[PDB]
Amino acid sequence: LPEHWTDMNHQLFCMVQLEPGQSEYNTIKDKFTRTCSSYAIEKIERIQNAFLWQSYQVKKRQMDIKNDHKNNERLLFHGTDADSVPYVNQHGFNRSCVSYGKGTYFAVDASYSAKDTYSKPDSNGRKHMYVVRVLTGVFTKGRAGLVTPPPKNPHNPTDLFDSVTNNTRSPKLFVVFFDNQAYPEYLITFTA
Amino acid sequence: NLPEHWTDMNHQLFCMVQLEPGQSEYNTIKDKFTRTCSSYAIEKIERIQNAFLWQSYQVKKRQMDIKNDHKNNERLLFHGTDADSVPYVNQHGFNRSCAGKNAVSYGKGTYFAVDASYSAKDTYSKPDSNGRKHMYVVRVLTGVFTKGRAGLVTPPPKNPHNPTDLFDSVTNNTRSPKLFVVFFDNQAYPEYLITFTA
Ligand SMILES: O=c1[nH]c2sccc2c2cc(O)ccc12
Repeated sequence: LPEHWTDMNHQLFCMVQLEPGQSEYNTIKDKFTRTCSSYAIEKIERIQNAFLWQSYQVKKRQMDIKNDHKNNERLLFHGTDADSVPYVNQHGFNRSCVSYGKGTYFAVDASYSAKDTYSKPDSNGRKHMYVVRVLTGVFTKGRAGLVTPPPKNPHNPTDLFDSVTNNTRSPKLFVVFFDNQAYPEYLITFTA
Repeated sequence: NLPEHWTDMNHQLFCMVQLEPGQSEYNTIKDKFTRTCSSYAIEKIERIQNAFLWQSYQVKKRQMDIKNDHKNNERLLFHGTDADSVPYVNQHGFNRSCAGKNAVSYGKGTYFAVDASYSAKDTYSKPDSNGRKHMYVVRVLTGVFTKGRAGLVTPPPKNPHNPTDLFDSVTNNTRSPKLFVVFFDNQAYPEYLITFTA
């Protein structure tokens, strides 16, 4: 369980509200305000989910071996409705719950995830967006109807890309197709 | 730390090992199969050694063993497959997104049978162009389960007022389970592949 996490009194899940103006809060706030400076942050919470973290770190170690080094991780955004926040905190992102495939979608820019279509305002005008560690690894352009990423070579049809995107040269979204390829690290509660 | 009975894979992450009749390992699987599939004949039984699937499954098992109260969370179950799906399952395991709709649906997930006879149906273990049928023997994390329902995309909550605290799997009948449905990756490890014929 990582350093920057705070003690959980032998619990396996907790949401920890960050202290405004300390380094961790400022770092996450800056990633958001890069594209969402007109939105007001009410709070940022650190998601401390020991089981999801363990499963994600195992997939990371595997992808690091498979891809032979490489930076396989990106920090991306995911807007969700308030009704899905308890499920995601506890269980992460579930493809079963889609222009570039039937997976979970993550945005490069908070502004994309800040659309009311993704971060639906609740009865109080509050919107919710995760900052997500995503194992994007080696990626290719996606297409409608994919249930997994395409093969890297159709001569070896089981050796797959790790994720797909809208644009390989200048990506703005990534889609992953497997559980435990995405770890929800922070939850931003904000208003337009 | 892979199991010590596995063949040395000499840095490789994946291997199928052909078992020898007369070995306890072959005989236990043959017996489990023939209990309900005495009319079919086994061509061969291969042990599936998939390091990454094993690691991810064992992490999930350790988590369910912690979460549940001294429960036997693991059952050894059957899964019939078409020949076209065998390479993908061997490497990547069981993907709910690829699953057929079952004739009796208890949810949208991967189905595992208690009896080899269920999986031996041509609808599940489709005979290939050479008349070979394929069935996996699978370690499945059934955990704490309840009767499923066709609408499910995740197992249902144990308690309607705590929607995120889920059953581990669902079944057709809690009193006499004959099938189990799982809704998450790395909840099922394909351990053996039985190749068999009429
Ligand atoms: O942030 C997103 N949340 C959601 S919820 C379901 C779809 C999406 C989505 C799709 C994208 O292409 C890019 C971002 C997001």
